[PDB]
Amino acid sequence: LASYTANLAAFMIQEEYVDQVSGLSDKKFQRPNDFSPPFRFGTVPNGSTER
Amino acid sequence: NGTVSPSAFLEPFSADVWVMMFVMLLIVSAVAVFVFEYSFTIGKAIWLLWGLVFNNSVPVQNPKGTTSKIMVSVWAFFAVIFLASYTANLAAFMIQEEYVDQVSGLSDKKFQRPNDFSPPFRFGTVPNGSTERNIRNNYAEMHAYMGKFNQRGVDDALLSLKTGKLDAFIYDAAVLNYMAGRDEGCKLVTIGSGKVFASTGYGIAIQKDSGWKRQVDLAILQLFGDGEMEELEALWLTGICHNEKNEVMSSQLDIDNMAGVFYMLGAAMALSLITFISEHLFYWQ
Amino acid sequence: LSGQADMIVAPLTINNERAQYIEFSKPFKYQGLTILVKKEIPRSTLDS
Amino acid sequence: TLSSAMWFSWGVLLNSGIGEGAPRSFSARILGMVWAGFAMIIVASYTANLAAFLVLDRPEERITGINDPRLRNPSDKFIYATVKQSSVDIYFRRQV
Amino acid sequence: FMNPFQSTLWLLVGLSVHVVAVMLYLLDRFSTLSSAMWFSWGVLLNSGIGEGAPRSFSARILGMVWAGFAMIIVASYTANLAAFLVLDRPEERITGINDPRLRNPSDKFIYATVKQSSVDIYFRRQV
Amino acid sequence: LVTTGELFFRSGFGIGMRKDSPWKQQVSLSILKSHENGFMEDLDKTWVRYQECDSRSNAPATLTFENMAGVFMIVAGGIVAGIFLIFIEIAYKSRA
Repeated sequence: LASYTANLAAFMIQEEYVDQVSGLSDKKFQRPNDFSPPFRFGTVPNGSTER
Repeated sequence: NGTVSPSAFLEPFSADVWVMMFVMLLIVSAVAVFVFEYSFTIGKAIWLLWGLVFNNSVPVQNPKGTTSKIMVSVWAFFAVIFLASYTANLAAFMIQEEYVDQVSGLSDKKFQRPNDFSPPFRFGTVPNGSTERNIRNNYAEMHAYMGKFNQRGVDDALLSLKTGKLDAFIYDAAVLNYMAGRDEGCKLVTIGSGKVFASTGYGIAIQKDSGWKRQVDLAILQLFGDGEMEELEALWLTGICHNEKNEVMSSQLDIDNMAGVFYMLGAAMALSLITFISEHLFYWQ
Repeated sequence: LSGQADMIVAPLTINNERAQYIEFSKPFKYQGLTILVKKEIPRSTLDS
Repeated sequence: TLSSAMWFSWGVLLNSGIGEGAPRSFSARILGMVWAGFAMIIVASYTANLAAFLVLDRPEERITGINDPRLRNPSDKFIYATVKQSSVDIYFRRQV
Repeated sequence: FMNPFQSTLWLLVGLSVHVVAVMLYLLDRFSTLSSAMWFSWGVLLNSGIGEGAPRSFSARILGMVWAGFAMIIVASYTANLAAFLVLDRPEERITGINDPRLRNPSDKFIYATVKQSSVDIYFRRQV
Repeated sequence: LVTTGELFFRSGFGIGMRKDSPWKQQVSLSILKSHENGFMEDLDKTWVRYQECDSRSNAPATLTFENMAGVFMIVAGGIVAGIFLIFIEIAYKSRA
């Protein structure tokens, strides 16, 4: 029990985070409509990335 | 190697909540006795409460009153929260503990007189320099004693002190700082958070009553002002690791950092034995 | 420089704009420049 | 009974050491086993999370000297000053 | 078994446990050696075995202090074991080209590169 | 108020005076003697470094009375509710 509690406490300090979106090939961007929360992203028009 | 904290077991949970929990024990014991009134004893109740608060180690006998069960359960909740918080706080304190150098400075008991102490506090310095002259006049007896361990080189002294044959060193601040910052690791430290005694400085000696001093001094001050010296420091007088609140690690929990608990246990046992012996004559009378 | 006084025993810095007119003695205290900024307030235990 | 089961299930969670009784079937044994495991894991997680929260401290800006980008390129929301006509204003003007 | 501890402490705690058992047994007999030793051991490792109980009030005080001592020992052991599993070696490493170990290496740092390549020109073309 | 950063433009202090004067050598020698002897160490220990509350960087605090309410007030409310439930139970026991 002592070792388990110590290991859990040590691990919780190290815990990092993982980005919400994998990339631009994620299914969230591919299929935005069929998601319960309304996903929305915007870009500045009349540029180069938009084209 | 290690950290100094003899009060680690008492550093968390300052002595303001212990009295509160004690008076809580008495008040709930009284209310439980009153509730049970309408084979009970206050001793069994206090024994059960004290055992329950300390991880339920003591195998005490539980009461039977229905109203007492609610109080027992809420006390168990309180004790569980207490123990969890105490363990977390102790871990937090143990992680963040720091270290302090053994010697406070040159003007200290450990340096003033080593004859009336543990095996000799060995130290020394390289002779034929300003440090020897500075040491001699102020403290003659230290110069008298120190004239037995004198090296003939900074590298040799560092090597000897690394292997434990020597335990202290006294030399110029700049070379010591550079050696501390550019060694195999930095298991070597200078006492005090950057402490200097008799700060004088360096300079460029010139011949007496010459006509060059004004121009050289003005040029040096111009070099200082123009900003062409900080980069020089970074280039030629920099180190790798920083000796600022390191707190590397500690282990093995030796008796030096924990003797307080056994001292308190012995004192409590002696007091209990003395009062038990004293109660015998009162019982006989 | 106007003959009103004879010593400036005070916190006077040393640089090159002054050292061309008056003669400074050996420094009696070393120092540098350093920023000073207000600090925030730590947290607490909230609801136990 | 209902009361005995409630007392046992409360005591095993709270570590109270109270109640009299025990299950009889060979599946209620496993049910009590997983219940005790749940209690232990929840207590351990609580302790670990409290210890983690009581250690980590959020950082701040903490300007790192004269090379900090906040000082070098100033905006309208960061004003820093010094006493006029001193040895500091000279050092900030003799350079380019 | 002994990574976050020392053997001397183990021997000392065993001797203290036996001394406490002897003291409680003597106090009980003066005004139950097996009961005392089993009670002390069961308190130490938090085991449900043992049905013995003390009688004198002084023995109640020793039992209370024994429980406190066991609790503090277990808590300190757990906390120190947790502290050792996070604080690792500093493991200093080269920052880049501005690390002082690269400018002037005497004998214990040799770093090379591929002969006649695009990086040799970069070093040769800067004083 | 806290102090950050690292020292730059490290130029010491000094005692100014006019270019032509007969006190220069003696004044410099006296200041150097006061430095070497140890007088300035005594002076600093009294006027500039008598020390006050420290700042540090981590400051691990001890768990004070600031968390007590949500525990001991809860205990008091629980014991009051237990008294009320004991009264209710002793009233209901007569009926059944």
